[PDB]
Amino acid sequence: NNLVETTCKNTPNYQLCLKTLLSDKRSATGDITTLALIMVDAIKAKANQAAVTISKLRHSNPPAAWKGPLKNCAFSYKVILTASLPEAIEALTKGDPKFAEDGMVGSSGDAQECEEYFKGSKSPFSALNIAVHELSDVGRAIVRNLL
Repeated sequence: NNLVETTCKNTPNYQLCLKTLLSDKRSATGDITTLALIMVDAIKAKANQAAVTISKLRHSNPPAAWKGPLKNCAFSYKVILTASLPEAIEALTKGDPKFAEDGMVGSSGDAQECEEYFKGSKSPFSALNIAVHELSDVGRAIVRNLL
């Protein structure tokens, strides 16, 4: 809790970081690596939600103009889920945290990339892309403590 408060103060979104870390039993005892791992899991949950939302849209007779955006968003979230976040978990757990930082930079940029495909028009899961981006930037800040 005092570790959590200190850690969260040194992120771009204090209350988001607080709610996320304190949602997980592991924070009430976990060290800073543990806090990073909790944040990775939060990003993971939102990325899985986005991946499924994209599949639903793509199978629901979407507007023709969303064909490219949605295909590239699906690719974006597949990178996050199969590469960026598994890389961060492994690196935090048993390796070099620099690679977890890379993973968070990746997921932050990939969620932003997906959102920006809908520029000029309605973005159908905007809040979700924003959530993944903001949580990634919080995680990046947390992991920076280990570097």
